[PDB]
Amino acid sequence: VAAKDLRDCLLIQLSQFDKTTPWLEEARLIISDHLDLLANHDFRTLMRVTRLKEDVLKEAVNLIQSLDPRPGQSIQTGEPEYVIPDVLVRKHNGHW
Amino acid sequence: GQNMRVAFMPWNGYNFEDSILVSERVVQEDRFTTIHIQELACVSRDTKL
Amino acid sequence: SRVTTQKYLHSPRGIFELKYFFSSHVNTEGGGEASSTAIRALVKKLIAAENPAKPLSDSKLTSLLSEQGIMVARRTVAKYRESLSIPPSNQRKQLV
DNA sequence: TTGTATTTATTGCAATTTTCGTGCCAATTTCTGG
DNA sequence: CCAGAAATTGGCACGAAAATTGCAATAAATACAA
Repeated sequence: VAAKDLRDCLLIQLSQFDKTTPWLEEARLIISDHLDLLANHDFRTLMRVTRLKEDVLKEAVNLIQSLDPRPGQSIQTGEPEYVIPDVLVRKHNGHW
Repeated sequence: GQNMRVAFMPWNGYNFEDSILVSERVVQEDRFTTIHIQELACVSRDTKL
Repeated sequence: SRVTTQKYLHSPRGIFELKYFFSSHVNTEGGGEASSTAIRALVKKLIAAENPAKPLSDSKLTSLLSEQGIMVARRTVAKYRESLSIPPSNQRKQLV
């Protein structure tokens, strides 16, 4: 919460994980350095720059997508807003 | 109700002023176990969006 | 034009604005017209049922639409997709 | 019986502006074969 | 694997078509007094 942007929020959430996580470092590298081209869905230049494989890059991407993008939505407050219709159309005995 | 074997006597102050002393076998045999059923509702409405 | 302004109609499907029922059209095959709302629904359905490995581009979507009879141009399909807030083909692919 | 004042009925035209589909084309994205 | 091409995407334009908006004081039916 109270994060400046998405990269800061993801780094904050990733800094609470223990070092025993299998793919923590790769996800941290991707989030810190190359996030714009991850949003661009490159998945190929990301391989070149990060020097990873498909079976590892996919795991890092899944770990990133397992994070929470909006921390402040845990406490949801509000109400949906409705309208009063002006005319009603229904089905009576086989017609409208 | 249920048929209970009962004795009328004071027992160490545990039936003081209308208190009741119950055996553990009564609980083990589920003689006064009851089922309670509760209903919960979820309503899906139509909004502007 | 004046009557149908900001007045809502309630139907078993939902609440509409009574001007949601006025739309443009494109030529179909043989003869007739196809509404833009129907074409938008068809585009959304076709995109929602694509292969995640290779998303459908606008040319492929136009070719798929031009089997049911509709004659919609590539630029019009791109405009409909943008109106639906759907990213282009290269931004819908996934590593799976 | 007839000219006259009162109460209804009138809810459209004609401008002007907005939106439409689709073509042209420069700038990106992917593919391929040497 | 490296150019070069082939493909994709979206900004701008065009003429038609559609939608919006400003009008400002009338005509006939009807009850009524001469």
